[PDB]
Amino acid sequence: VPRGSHMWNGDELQLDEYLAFIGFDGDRSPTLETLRRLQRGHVLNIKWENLDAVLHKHVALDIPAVQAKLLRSPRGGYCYEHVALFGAVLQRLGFDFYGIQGRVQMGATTIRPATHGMLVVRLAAEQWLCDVGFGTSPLAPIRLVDEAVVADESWTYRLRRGEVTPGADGWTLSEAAGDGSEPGWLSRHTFVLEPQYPIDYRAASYFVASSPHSPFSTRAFVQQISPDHAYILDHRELHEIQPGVGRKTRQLTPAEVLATLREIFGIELGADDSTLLLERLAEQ
Repeated sequence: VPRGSHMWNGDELQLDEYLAFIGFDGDRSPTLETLRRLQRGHVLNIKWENLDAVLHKHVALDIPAVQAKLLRSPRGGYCYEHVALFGAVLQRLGFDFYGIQGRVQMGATTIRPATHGMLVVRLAAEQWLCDVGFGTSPLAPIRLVDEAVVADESWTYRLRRGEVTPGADGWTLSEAAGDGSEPGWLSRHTFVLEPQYPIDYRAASYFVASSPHSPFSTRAFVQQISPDHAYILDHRELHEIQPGVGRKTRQLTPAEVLATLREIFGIELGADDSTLLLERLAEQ
């Protein structure tokens, strides 16, 4: 009997270990209530950072390397590491799903490349967007509809279908303006439902991890989201966000960055990577 493709490498995942890490318990049946608990736990516990790209211009996307780094060391990953792991979980639990790519705009009108991986789940007559690896990610799957305002704890999102790019049919996911303190919306990304696979993510990750035209290749970007709070380290600038109110920012010294990475984000590098990171931080 010919061997299957094993597309998302579900079988290589340490299923019980992953679920314990994300604080998942109970019914594992491939349903919406399970998906809701999976996404909330993943977004809250899997750490988000790009330090492998900043230090080595390379990120391993294979399931054994990803689950060992994300679940067994004080480390995080960026979108493609998160989607590899979540994709593997969705596959093991028997969900009907597919991968997609989004263009991260953050308000810009100039079209950006499609370098943000996400997953879409099919449940009965509906489709659910699982944007699990954005850093300040939605804490719950989002019902794919042509237009909606969605509350996600203290965060607010807007989903709107349209001609996102010329001749395309897609959606824009927006975040409430001024970290939720103002009326209006800030576009986050645009996406189309064209199916994408782990091979596309490897080709996209190669550009994201090493290209000088990729912002995540040279400078530290670390993120964490909670129901009523968020933190973003933008190189040496620490952003502390209070959804519905706004944010404050403070510059950290190279030593304070290592301290903040451990105390706030639970991230600690090896002796040599710590030394190399301080060099990237003290640069220019």
